[PDB]
Amino acid sequence: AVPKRRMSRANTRSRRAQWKAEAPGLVTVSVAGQQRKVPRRLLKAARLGLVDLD
Amino acid sequence: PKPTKGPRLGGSSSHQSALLANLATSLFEHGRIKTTEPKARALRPYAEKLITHAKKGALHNRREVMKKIRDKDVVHTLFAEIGPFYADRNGGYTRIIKVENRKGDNAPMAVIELVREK
Amino acid sequence: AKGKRTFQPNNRRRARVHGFRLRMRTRAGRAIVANRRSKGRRALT
Amino acid sequence: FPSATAKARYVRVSATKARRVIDLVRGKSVEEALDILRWAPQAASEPVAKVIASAAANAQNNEGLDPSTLVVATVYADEGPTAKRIRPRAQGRAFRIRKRTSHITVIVESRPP
RNA sequence: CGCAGACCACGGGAUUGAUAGACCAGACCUGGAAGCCUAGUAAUAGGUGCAGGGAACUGGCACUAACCGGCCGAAAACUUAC
RNA sequence: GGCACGCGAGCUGGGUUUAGAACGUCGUGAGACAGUUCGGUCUCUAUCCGCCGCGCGCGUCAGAAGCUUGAGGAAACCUGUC
RNA sequence: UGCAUCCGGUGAAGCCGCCGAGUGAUCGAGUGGUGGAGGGUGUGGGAGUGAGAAUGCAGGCAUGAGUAGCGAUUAGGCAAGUGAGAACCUUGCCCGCCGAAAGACCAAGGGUUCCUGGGCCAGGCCAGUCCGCCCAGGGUGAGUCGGGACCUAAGGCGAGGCCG
RNA sequence: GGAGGGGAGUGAAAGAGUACCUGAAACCGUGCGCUUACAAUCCGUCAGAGCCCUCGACGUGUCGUGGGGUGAUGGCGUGCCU
Repeated sequence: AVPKRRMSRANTRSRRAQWKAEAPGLVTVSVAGQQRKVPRRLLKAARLGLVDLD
Repeated sequence: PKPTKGPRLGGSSSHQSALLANLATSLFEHGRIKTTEPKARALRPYAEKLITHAKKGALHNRREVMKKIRDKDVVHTLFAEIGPFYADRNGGYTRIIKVENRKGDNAPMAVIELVREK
Repeated sequence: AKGKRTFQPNNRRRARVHGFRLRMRTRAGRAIVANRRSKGRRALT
Repeated sequence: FPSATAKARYVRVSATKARRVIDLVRGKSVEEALDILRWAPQAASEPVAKVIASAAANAQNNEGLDPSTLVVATVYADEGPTAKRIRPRAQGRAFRIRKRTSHITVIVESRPP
């Protein structure tokens, strides 16, 4: 099937606003002294020195 | 152990079996490897049961391990150090650590390693 | 599966069917060459 | 408010994909925006983080502003020139492929704690 | 993590823990492992021995992983009657 | 019995309805026959309404949590022998 | 555009506004911004003189939509390295696939794609530090191999010639 | 890392930066004001509450020969061309 009509701007924008990214949550950690933010999923790996912090 | 509920890892059952054997060989050879998180999740019970075979290390258990491992140096190390090292630990010979995602395909990565505490 | 295409390159065939000497052999070919020269074509034949 | 700006032009990402990442760091402090972009699982986060870091460096260096008091005040992505390619298709038809770019503008400013 | 499930949602657990895996035992499926000994020229058979191997089911067991953690989220009053 | 004698962006292609070929009949002939016979490409990623399921947001005059009443709807309704 | 007048780097046209105007097409020698070299008015002369539609033409850009697809029937894994950056590049060890082939060598065709060094905007259906991509330099050695200088087939051209 | 940009300079001008005179529309953003999640809308028009901005007059907010933006709500209303 093909679109019979051109979308209006309102409908296009209302549907398009649902394509978005969520912000990952960050927790603090102490690696080599300096505090820095890290996802909680990687807390243990950061404490073991397995995640590269730039 | 428990088979996978969904589609197999490598794209077929035989590829998954070969993949598990190779990953277990690499883990016992190096002590820790890095791979995708589902691969390590599937690897844990497989490697742990191989270590269980090596713990009560007899000829029968040795042949049981060799019908999976296919690498003889790894078999020797598994039956000469790894087995004795875990003599008085009941299960939990490995641990899984989640690490940063891959860049090319955003694949979740994890590190599986043998415990060395005691 | 018969996937033979119309163009099958062969340089001697090209020269013997469209080459300069064949064009110059006949009056119509000479007229063709003269027309291509007058049009300014780089490759006359 | 004192402010500094930085612009990345002809970045080879489409504007919508950049906006998806930009919508995460609006009105946030520079350090927390940089952390968010460091841990965002999108490819557009690297260019945007580079623009924000460049703007913060501009603020600290040229205007001598305190980096700890910087805030991502204004940020948006526009459309750059788009290049036209062709993807051949079934039964002899050819389709158009667009290679879009974008310009990213960031304005940081010093705000009291 | 699940017998909940396209995603999401739903349900349970999160060290004050049996949630999943491992380990130990049972149930069940297969059907008598390897090695050794004996008999036979050999093919092969018998003993050791309801053996060995093993997923989902049941019970134990903190050995491994549930983490020195983040984000949300609570009250204008007035009128009349009692 | 109605609903495009319901229903091919749900399916078929046996019949009818292209191009090949043959029989009878008609035409000098090319051909023809609401006569027969054999063979013969059924395309599409669902925009909107509709419908089947599942979420997110806000509302229900503070913020929450258990257990519920039901206006209103849907399902089911068959029958025999001894 | 003839003629006559007036404005203009102390800022023309064009464009975007504000504030107004005419019965209409429209107007603003009213104004602000932008801009940077030519315009206005009167009266005559001449038109490639007015678009909303021809399944019109060219350029630019939407909608579908961040959707379909990312090209077979073999399958990848790990460690180390390089590097700003690695699922894809390098090295090693495994695993798998072809094996009258998915191995090796010619002809036709292609034309520098070959090697060394360098590069990483374009291209590669992702990325790329890699490449049949880009840049520079280098590389093809024959009495005997395949051809000519040897010979003819079909066929072509054809001195004179015959026919027209 | 580069690309790119920010200062600094050249220039009468960088709202002239070898993507370069002027820089319109479609199309895509960001910020501010008003509005919008009980509602059947050829999307306008006529009345019109509320909110916001602005020009005058008088006090402190309150009208006026006012002006603009948005518009809850009511009435009417079957796109253009051929």
